[PDB]
Parts: sequence; C-alpha cells; structure tokens
Amino acid sequence: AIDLSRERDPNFFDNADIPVPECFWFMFKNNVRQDAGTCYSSWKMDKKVGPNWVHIKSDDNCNLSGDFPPGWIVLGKKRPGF
Amino acid sequence: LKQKIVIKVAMENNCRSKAMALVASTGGVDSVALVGDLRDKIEVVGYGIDPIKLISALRKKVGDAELLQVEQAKED
Amino acid sequence: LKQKIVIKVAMEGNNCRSKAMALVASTGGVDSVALVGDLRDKIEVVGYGIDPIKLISALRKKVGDAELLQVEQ
Repeated sequence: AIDLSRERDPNFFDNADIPVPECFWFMFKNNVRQDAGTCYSSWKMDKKVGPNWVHIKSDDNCNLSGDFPPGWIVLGKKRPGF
Repeated sequence: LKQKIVIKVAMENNCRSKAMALVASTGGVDSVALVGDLRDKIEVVGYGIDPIKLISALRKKVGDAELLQVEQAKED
Repeated sequence: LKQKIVIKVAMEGNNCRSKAMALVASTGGVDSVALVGDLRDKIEVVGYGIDPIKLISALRKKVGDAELLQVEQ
C-alpha cells in the first residue's frame, strides 16, 4: 500500500547558508500520509511521530530507521540531484 | 552551529501573520518558512534559539503550538 | 504569481534586525523570510500577491532605510 514513487514531493525551503538536505521523508499512520519534509542523509533527526519523540537515523541512500509507535512509519527517498 | 526546527501552530484572525512575525523576530533566526503538506508548519533555521521559550511565546500570543522536529545542520 | 523579493535594510543592532524580520514576515502571502548575504544584511521574501511598494514604504517608516535589490517571477 505505501509506494513512494506515487507520493507528491513535500513543501520545503532550503536555507541558503547551510547544506541542502539530501532526503525527502514521508510520515504514515496506517498507510495514510500525515506529512512530509526533508532531512540529511548519513545523519539523524529527532521527530515527533504521533505521540512519541523518535530518534531517526539516515544512511547514505536515505533509508530511515527508528522505534516508530504502533501503526506509524517514516520512510526516506533521495531528492532529485543526489 | 545551526539547528533546523519545525513547529505546528494553529493559524485560523491573522494568526498566520502573527506566528511568522513572532518567529521571524527571535534572536539567531536565519530563515522562517511555511512547510508541511497543508502549509500549517513553520520551519526555523538558526543559532541559540530556545525551542521551549519559542513554543511558550507562540502559545502566549498566537494560539496552540507544538515542536515536531529538531535536526542539526550537517556541515560535511 | 510566485515572487522572490530581496531588500537591503539598514539594521544597526539586534532590535532593528528583529523589527525588520517581524515586519517582512507579517506581510500577506509571505511563504518564507531569510537573512541572506555574507553579512546577513539582506531580507529574501518569497510568497504570492506581495506588494513590494508597500513592503518598502513600511520598512522605511519603522526600522531604517530600505532599498529594493531584487524582484523576479
């Protein structure tokens, strides 16, 4: 049911004076999209995932891992040009 | 160096103009931007921003606010 | 109707910088406001149905001088 190839790009703003984050992320509850944004590859962000803060790691190809509360996932994708 | 933060604020009079204005006015802010699938989130980038003092300030002047994201700038 | 507007403003301290970012950011149809330039002395505003005439007029009243560097669409 979750196919990132059919997900519209998130709304974003790339600050001019820090590096461009390489990844799009997409947050689902029971396979329904809740939101999307950007994050760095080979990195980490702290994200409120429904009720809980989750430490989410990113690898060099924008695969995200983290301890998602039941029913929720955050999935990664390389933005065009990376 | 720089932190990236995302804030959901309730924006329904001109709570949109107020939230941006208040956030834009805060020490160390480099950029404020309307983001998220429904343009209901403010993404802020800068140095020495207390996210909790900022959430608190918004709750006081605009209406409801919720920190949703903190990411350090990857500089290399 | 998608605009980028870069304004050089006289911001001689923490307060004037705050007041100017407050005022640009409060303008109708602003999507984003960024301090830009090597010296953080320019305000980039992006959005929709922003009037650059009034934006300039207002800044000029409140914070210090303001010059229009860029409007592109």
